[PDB]
Amino acid sequence: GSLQDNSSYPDEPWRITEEQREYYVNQFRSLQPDPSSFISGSVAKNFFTKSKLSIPELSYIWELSDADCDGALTLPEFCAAFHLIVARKNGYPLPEGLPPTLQPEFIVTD
Ligand SMILES: [Ca+2]
Repeated sequence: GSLQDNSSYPDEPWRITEEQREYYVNQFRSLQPDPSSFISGSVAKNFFTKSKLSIPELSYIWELSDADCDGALTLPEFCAAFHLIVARKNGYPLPEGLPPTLQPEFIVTD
């Protein structure tokens, strides 16, 4: 009788309407003086550490953020970067992140 589920609202395309993009730019802006422009790579990876709680696990968070070894990410690029950081403080399981995806650490399945 407890734990119900009369609500339907999946998530993927990050669909929205100035409801999340506003808070997404207010952060990337705290460091980026320009309205949009692009933030550096070592600069964003410096504060990005604020969710995984201890254990520096930003190695996979950034590996997915950057996509051209440019060590930089325009504002549009940061829009997805933070989307991955919230997944930790949100409690969302890890769907993907690396090319592989089966048992790179559990060979013996028995
Ligand atoms: Ca990039």
